[PDB]
Amino acid sequence: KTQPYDVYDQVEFDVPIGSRGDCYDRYLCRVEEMRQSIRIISQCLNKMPPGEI
Amino acid sequence: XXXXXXXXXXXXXXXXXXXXXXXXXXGYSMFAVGIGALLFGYWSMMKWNRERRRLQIEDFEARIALMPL
Repeated sequence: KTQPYDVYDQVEFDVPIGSRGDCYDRYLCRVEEMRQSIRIISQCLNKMPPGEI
Repeated sequence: XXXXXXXXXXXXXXXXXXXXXXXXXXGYSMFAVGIGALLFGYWSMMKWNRERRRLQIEDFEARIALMPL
């Protein structure tokens, strides 16, 4: 969200942040990353301008 | 004519959908079947032990009846 690399902020991102610094909540956010990652891949399929490689 | 990779989304695969939901068990209803099986369990078992008593006294009666033994 802070530093764009190649066409960012235009794609909708969801970042999971917990509360406790234990191993379980540090695992839950990784699965929550995985469920909120297809949103980016679907938006990548939605926006594809044909041109140079 | 230029031919490149075409874009297709259609249904968008549904971005983050919950699949985990409460099924079969509710909470209080499971205890009615759980403890209900226990109360049915003891009542069925103890009636057989009362039927065992019919055999029990009759088994020991054979020893009393047999004196030439």
